[PDB]
Amino acid sequence: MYNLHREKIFMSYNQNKQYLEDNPEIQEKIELYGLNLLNEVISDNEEEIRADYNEANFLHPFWMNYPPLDRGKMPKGDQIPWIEVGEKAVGSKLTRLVSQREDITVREIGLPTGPDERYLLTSPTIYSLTNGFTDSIMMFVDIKSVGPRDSDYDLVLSPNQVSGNGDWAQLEGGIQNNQQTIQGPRSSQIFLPTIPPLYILSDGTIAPVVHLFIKPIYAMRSLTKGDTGQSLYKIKLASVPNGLGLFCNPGYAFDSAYKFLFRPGKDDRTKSLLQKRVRVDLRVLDKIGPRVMTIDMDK
Amino acid sequence: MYNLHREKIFMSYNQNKQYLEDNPEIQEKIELYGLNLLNEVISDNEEEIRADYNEANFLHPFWMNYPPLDRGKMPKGDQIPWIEVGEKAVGSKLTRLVSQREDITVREIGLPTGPDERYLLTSPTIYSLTNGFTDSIMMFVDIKSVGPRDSDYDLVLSPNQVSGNGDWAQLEGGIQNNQQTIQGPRSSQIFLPTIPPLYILSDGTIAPVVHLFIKPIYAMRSLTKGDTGQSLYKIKLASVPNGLGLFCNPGYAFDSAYKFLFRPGKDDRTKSLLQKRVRVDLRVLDKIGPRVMTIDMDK
DNA sequence: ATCGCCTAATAGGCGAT
DNA sequence: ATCGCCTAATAGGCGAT
Ligand SMILES: [Ca+2]
Ligand SMILES: [Ca+2]
Ligand SMILES: [Ca+2]
Ligand SMILES: [Ca+2]
Ligand SMILES: [Ca+2]
Ligand SMILES: [Ca+2]
Ligand SMILES: [Ca+2]
Ligand SMILES: [Ca+2]
Repeated sequence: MYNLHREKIFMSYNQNKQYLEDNPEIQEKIELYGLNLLNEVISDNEEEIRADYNEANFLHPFWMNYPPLDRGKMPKGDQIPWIEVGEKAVGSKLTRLVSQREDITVREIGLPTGPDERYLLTSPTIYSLTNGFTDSIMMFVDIKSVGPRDSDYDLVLSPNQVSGNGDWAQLEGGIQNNQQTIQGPRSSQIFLPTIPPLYILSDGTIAPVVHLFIKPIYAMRSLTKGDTGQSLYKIKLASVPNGLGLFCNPGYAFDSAYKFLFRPGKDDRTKSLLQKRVRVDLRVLDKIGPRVMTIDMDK
Repeated sequence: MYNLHREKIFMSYNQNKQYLEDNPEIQEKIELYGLNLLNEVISDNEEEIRADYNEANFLHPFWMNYPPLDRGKMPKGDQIPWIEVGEKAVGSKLTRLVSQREDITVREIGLPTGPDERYLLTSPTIYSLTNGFTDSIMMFVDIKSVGPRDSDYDLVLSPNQVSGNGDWAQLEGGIQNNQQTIQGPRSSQIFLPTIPPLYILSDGTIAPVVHLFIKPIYAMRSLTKGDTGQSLYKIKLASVPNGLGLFCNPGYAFDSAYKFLFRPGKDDRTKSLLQKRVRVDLRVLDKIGPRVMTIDMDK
C-alpha cells in the first residue's frame, strides 16, 4: 500500500509545498480562518460548553471514590486531575459542532500520530480564501487545560503537535524536518517536529495543516473557604504557524522581533534529547498577528 | 459545586438504581440498542470507514521517518503501532455519525475518567424502549485494535471501562463498587470497576451506562512477501453488561453457565493490586445473548 | 489456549531558582 | 519569570508456559 499512490503524492506534495512556502499569505489566511471558526463556535454554544464542562463537578459523587490519582512532583493534594473534562466537554464537543456547520464537511483521515483532534475540514470558504488552491485543510487541534497553579500564557507542545520544513528529497523516501535549537533566556534544547507542513491524500487532495490550540482554564473554587469544584473560567485559542511559516517564510521562529516565541518545555533530563516538548509563549505569538484570543466562560 | 444538587442526585440515583437492578430487561434493551446502533452505522458508512482507516498507509511517506516507536517485550520489528488509526478513523468517526442520526441528540458530559468516547445519547427510541423510564443513556465506547499477533477474541479492560454495583450509602458519600475476584483457569486477580452502573445529571436526567467495545482488526500485508501496510480487516462489536447485570441481576459474572467470562488481564506484577486490567472473553460473552458481532471490512 | 512481561507517548501541577 | 522535576493512566504486541 505504501507505494500505490506514492509517485502522485510525491509529485504533488513537492510542487504544492513550494507554492505554499513562497506564498505564506495563503497559509496564514486558512490558519486564521480555522482559529476564528473555533472562536465562533465556542461563542455560539457558550452555555452548552460551560454546562457540560462544569457538570463534572456536580457528578462528583460518581467519581469521588475513584478520582484520577495525583501525579508529578509534590502535588498539593487539593486538586483533581482535570485533563479529560476539558478534552471531552470542550475538545470533542467542538469537533462535532464544527462538522455541524452548514458549509463544512469533516473527514477523519487515519494517521498513527498527532494531536487530540484531527480531521480534514473541507469548505467552499477555503476554496475562495485560497483563490482555488484548495478547498480543504487538515485541522490539528489539541486541548491544553491548566488550573490557577500553572501558566495561562504558554503551550507545551510535543513533536507530534508541530510541523517542520518537511523536505522530501527522494520518492522511496519521505518527509523530514530539521532539528531546531531552542534558545531560551537561561537554557536551550533541541526540538524536532514530526508533522509535515501539509498532506496530499491518495486522491490528490491538498491539505495544508492548521495547528490550533484550545486552552481551557478552570478556577479552583476550594481556594475560597468551603467552596468546591473546578469550574470553566476561560478558554484561550491560539493559532501556531505551520512549519513553512515558522522556519521558512516568514520564518517567525528566527525573527528577532519575536525572541523566545519558543522556549524549553517541561521534559526532564531523562527524556530522549529528540523527543523533548517545546514551549510556545502566547505573549509573543500574540505579536506575530491575530493568533491568540481569550474567551471569558465564567458567566 | 459538589453539594449543590447532591441531594436530588442521591435520592433519584438510589430509587432509580433499585428499579434498574430489579428490572434487568430494560438495561439489556438499551444495551442491545446501542450495540445495534453501532452495527448499523458501521454498515451504512462502510466505504468511508475503510477508506479513512486504510488512508494512513497511503500517507506512509508523511510519517515513515517519525513512526510511533516500538514498545513492549520483544517487538518483532515489522509492525507500526496502529492504536490511533483505529481510534480516529473508526472510534471518533462513529461518534460523529451517530450524532448525525436524525433522531439522536448527543451531549458531551464532562467526566474526569472513562473510555475513549463518552456522551449522553438521547432519543425517543430509548423512551419507548424503556417504556418511559428514560430517553437517555450514557454511551461508553472504547476502541481496542489488534493485529494478527494478538487475540481477536478478547478485550482487556481498565477499571475505568467497567461499572460495578455502585452502592451509595450516605449522601455526603458517593458510589462505591465491590472488589471482584477474577478466577481464571490458571491464575486469579482482583478487579475493581470504578464506573457507576448509571448516572443522574444535575437536571435529573437518568442515564444508564451502556458499555460498548469496538475492536478494529487489521491485517499485516507485509506478512505476504513484498506487500506493505496494515489494512482494515474486520471490526468486532461487543456489548458488556453494566455492573448491575454483571454482579447483581442476572449476575452474569457469577453464572456457572458462563465460566471465565472474565479472566486476568495483561498487567504485570508491578501494577497496583487494585488497578489491574481484566479480560473479557468474547467467546463466552457471545453466550449470554446477542452481545457480540463481527463485520468484515476487507472488501 | 492462558496470562503477564514490557515500554512508548501524553499530560500539567508545582517547586526550585 | 524560567524551566524541569516528577508520575498517573492508556495501550496491545508477543513470548513464555
Ligand atoms: Ca486530594
Ligand atoms: Ca456540515
Ligand atoms: Ca492527547
Ligand atoms: Ca491535549
Ligand atoms: Ca520497524
Ligand atoms: Ca441527530
Ligand atoms: Ca484511550
Ligand atoms: Ca481504546
